[PDB]
Amino acid sequence: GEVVPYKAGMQRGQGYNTYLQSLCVKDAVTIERHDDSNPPFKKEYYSEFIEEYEKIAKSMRISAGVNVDILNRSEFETSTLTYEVKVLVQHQVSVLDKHSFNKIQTTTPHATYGDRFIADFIKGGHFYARVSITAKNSSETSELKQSATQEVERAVSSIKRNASVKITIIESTGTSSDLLAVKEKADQFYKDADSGKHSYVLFAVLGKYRNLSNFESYFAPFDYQMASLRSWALFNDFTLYKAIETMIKAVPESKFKDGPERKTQLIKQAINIFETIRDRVILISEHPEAAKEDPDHMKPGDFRLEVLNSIQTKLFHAQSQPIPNTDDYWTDVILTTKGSGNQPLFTFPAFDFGDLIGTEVVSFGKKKNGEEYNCLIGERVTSLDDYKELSYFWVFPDSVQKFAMEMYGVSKVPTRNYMRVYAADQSDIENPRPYQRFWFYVPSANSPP
Amino acid sequence: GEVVPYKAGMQRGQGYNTYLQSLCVKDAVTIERHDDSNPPFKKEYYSEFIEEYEKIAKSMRISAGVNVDILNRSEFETSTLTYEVKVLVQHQVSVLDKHSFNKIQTTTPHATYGDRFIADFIKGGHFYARVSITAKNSSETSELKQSATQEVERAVSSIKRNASVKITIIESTGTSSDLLAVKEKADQFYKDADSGKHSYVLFAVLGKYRNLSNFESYFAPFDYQMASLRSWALFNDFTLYKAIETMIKAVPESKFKDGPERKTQLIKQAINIFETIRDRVILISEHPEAAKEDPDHMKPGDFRLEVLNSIQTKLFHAQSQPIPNTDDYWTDVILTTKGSGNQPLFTFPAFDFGDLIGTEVVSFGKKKNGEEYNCLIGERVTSLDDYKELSYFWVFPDSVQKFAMEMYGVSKVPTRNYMRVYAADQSDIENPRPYQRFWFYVPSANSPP
Amino acid sequence: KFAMEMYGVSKVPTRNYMRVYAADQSDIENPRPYQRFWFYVPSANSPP
Amino acid sequence: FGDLIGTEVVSFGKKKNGEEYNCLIGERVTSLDDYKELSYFWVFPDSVQ
Repeated sequence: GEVVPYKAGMQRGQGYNTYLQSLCVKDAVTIERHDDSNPPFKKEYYSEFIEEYEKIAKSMRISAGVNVDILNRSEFETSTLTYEVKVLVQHQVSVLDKHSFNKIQTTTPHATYGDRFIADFIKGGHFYARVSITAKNSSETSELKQSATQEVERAVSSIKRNASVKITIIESTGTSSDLLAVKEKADQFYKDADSGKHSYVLFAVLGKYRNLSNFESYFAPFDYQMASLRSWALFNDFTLYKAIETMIKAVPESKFKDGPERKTQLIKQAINIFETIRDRVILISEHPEAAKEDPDHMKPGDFRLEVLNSIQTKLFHAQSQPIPNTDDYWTDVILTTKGSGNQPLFTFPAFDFGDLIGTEVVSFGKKKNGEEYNCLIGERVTSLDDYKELSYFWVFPDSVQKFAMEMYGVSKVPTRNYMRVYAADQSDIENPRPYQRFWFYVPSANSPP
Repeated sequence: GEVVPYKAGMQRGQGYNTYLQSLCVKDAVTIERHDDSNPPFKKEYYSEFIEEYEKIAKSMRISAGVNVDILNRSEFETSTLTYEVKVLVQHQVSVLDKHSFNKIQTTTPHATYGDRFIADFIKGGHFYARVSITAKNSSETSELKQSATQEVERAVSSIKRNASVKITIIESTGTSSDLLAVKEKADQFYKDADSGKHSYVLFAVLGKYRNLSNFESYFAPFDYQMASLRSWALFNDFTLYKAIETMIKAVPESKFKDGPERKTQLIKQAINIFETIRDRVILISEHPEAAKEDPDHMKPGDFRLEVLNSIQTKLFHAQSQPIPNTDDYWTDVILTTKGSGNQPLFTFPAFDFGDLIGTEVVSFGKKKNGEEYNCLIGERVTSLDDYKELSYFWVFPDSVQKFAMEMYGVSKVPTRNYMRVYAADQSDIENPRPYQRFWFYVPSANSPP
Repeated sequence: KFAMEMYGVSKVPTRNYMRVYAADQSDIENPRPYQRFWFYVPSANSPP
Repeated sequence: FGDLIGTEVVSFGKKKNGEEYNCLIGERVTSLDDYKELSYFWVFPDSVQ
C-alpha cells in the first residue's frame, strides 16, 4: 500500500480507507509547498520512421518500320511513409515539503480519518502518434500511332490517384509535411517537459498518520494488511453477486419458469443477501479483528444455481438429414423443427436468449448464395453477407457444478460440409479431429428441481 | 547502513527503522541550507558511432553489333548508421549544512523516531540513446534495346526503398539529421549538468541521531546490526510465506483434494501463521535482544508440503507407440489417453494446471504441417505456427524434500523424431546423450497422506 | 392474452402474387424466399 | 558447489566439435562455444591448516 490509481474527485490531503478503497475526510493533512518548483522527472522517447517505399517503374516501347509507329509509356510510383512515437514522462514527489495533521470532530475517528492520507500526487504524461502516408500511385501512360494517308492515336493518359494521411495523436499533458508536423509536437513534447508543464495526475502516494509530527496519537490506526488478506473470499463474492443482479434484470419475463412472481423475489433475494455481505464489509471497518468469523451467507454458486434452475429451456432436438450418395453417414442438423426422414440424435433443454452471463451462441452459417453448412460460435451471419442462421442458441462453453455435465462437440468435413456434431468426450478435446470447431456442455436433466 | 534505495514518499529529515526498512516520523530533523548551491557532481560519457556502411555497386553492360543494342544499368546503395551514448551524473552531499533534532513527545520514542534519519538525498541523472538509420537501398536499374524497322525497350526502372530511424531515449533529469539531434541533447546533457539542474533523487544518506549536537540523549537508539544478522532465517521465511498465499488463491477449486472446505482453512492457516512471524518482527522492534529466541512457527517447507499433498493429480500414463521398421525400438508418447498396441511405461500423478510456483510445463510440439515429434519445456506451440499439441502438463524441474524423488528424462534422435523419454538418473545429467533436452522429477507415491 | 393469432407475408419473385397466410413460429425459424414480415392480430377470445 | 570462499573450480573443457581434452581452472566452457563439460568441482588451490 504505497500507490493507488487516480480516482476522480480526489483532493490532496484526505483520508483513505485502504481496505474499502474508498475516500475519507478531506483536508485532514495540510501540505505547505515551501519551494515553488516542479519535481524531478523521467523521460522516455521511442520513435520509428518506417522506410520510404519509393518505386518508379517506367516503360518505353517503340516500334516502326506504309510506315507505322508505336510509342507507349508508363509510370508507376509508390511512397509509403509511416511514423510512430511514444513519449512517457513521470515526475517524482518533492522531498522538501512539510506535512501536518488537523483535528476533526467524530466519536468514530477511525471511519472518518481512515488509515492513510494522500500526501502528494505522482504526475506524468503520455504521447502516441501514428502517421500513415500512402503512395502517390502515379500512373503516367501514353500511346501513339502514326500510320503513313495519315493517322494519330493518343487516347491513353492517366495520373496519380492516392493520398492517405492517417494521423492519431493521444496526449496527456498540462496547461502552461504532416510527418514533420507530428515530429515537432513530438520533439516539442520532449523539450516541453524540461519546462515542467507536464503535470497530469497519474498515481497517489499514501502516507501513514503515525509518521506525522503533529500527530499526538489522536487515535490508533488499524493495520488492514492481514484483515484484507483474510477477507478475500468475501471480496470476490461481492463482485459476483453484483454481476448476477443484472442476470435477473436483463432476462425477460416470458422465459421464467414460475412466471410473474419470480422476477421480484429472485431480484429481492439477491439484493437482500447483497446487504448481508456489504454490511459485513462495513463491519470489518469498525472491527478488523472480526475477519476471523466465517461467512454466514449463501454461496454465489448455490444462489447462481437457483437462478438457472428457474429458467425455461428450448428442446433443440438435433436431427440427422439424409443426403443421397451416403452410406452409414448422415448429416446432423441442429434444428428445433421436426424433419421428415431425419434421424433425431438427442433432445435437450437449451437457452434461446442471451443476457445470461457465462453463455455463448452457436449460430450455424448457411450460405444463402450456396449450400455450405457452417458452425460459428459467437459469430453470427451478420459478420458476412448472404448467409443464414440455421440455428442460434446460447450455451455454456464450460461445465458448471451439477448443472451442465453432458457434452456436445462440433466436427466438420473439409471436402463436404456435412455437419458432424456428436456427443464428444474430454478426449475429443485432448485429441481433436481435423476441422473440429468447438465443444459445449448442455444442462443435465438429472438435476433435482 | 549508509545508503538506501529511494522509496516514494520519502521526506527529508525523517526517521528510518533500518531493520524493518520502513519509514518513521517525518520532520524529526531540520536541515538548514546555509548556502544555496548545488553540490559537486561526477560525470560520465560513453559514446559510440558505428561505421557508415556505404556500399555503391553499379553496373554498365553494353552490347551491339540488323544491328542490335543492349544498355543495362544497376545501382545498389547501403548506409547503416548506428549511435549510442550513456551519460551518468552523480552529485554529492554538501558539507556546509547544519543538522538539528526536534522533540516529539511519545511514550515509545523508539518506534516513532527509529534509528537513523534522512539527512541528504544523493542526486543524479541518466541518459541512454540509440539511433539506427537503415540503408537507402537505392536500386537504379535500366535496360535498352535498339534493333535496327526499329525497336525500343526501356521497361526497367526502380528506386530506393529503405529508411528506418529507430530512436530510444531514456532520461532522468530535473527541471530548470536525427543522428545530430540526438547528439545535441546528449552533448547538451553534459553541458546541462554544469549548470547543476540534474537533481534526480537516487539514494538517501543515513545519519545517526547521536551525532546531532541538539541531541541531549532523548533516548537510547538500538544498534540493529547484530539483531538483523541473527534474524535472517526469519526474514526469508516471510517472503516465502507471502508468496505461497498466492499459491492457494491462484489454483481453482476443481483441483483440490478435499473440495470446498480446503481453500479457506488452507488460506486461513497460511495467514494465521503469517501473523505469528509478522508480530515476531514487530516484537524485534521493541526488543532486539529477543533475537536469541528460536522460531516457534511451522516451517515454510513443512507447510508447503501440506499445500501440495492436498492437490489432485493427473495420471499421465506414457505409452510406447509402435512404428513399422523398428525392432526392439519403440516410440514413447506421453499421452493420457489409452492407446492400442502402445506399451505403457509408467503411470504417475502429475500437475495439469499452472499457478503452482516451482513448476514448469513440458509441451510436446507436433508439426501440424508434418509429423515431427518435439518436446519443449516452458515453450508451447504458440511461439511457432502450425504445431499440434500432444501433451502439456506442469512439473517440478527439480526435486523437493520427500515429495518429488522419481525422475524422468527426455532424449530425441536427430535423424528420426522418435521421442525417447525414460527414467533417467543423476549420472544421465552428468554425462548427457546427444539431443537430450530436459529432465524432470515427478511426485513419489510413497509419500504418506 | 390479446394478440396471439398470427399473419405472415410471402411473395413470389417471378410474379407479384401476394401470398399472405397464417404463419407459425417455425415459419419464422425457417423463412421462405421473399417472405417479408409477420405480424400478430388480436384474438377475439379475449373476455370483454 | 561454490559459495565457499577460498575455493576454485577445475572445469574440464571437452570439444563438442571434436574430442580435445582440456582442463581449465575457474574457466568454464561458457567462455568458448561448443565445449562439452566433463567435470567441474570447486577445490582449494592452496593448503589449509
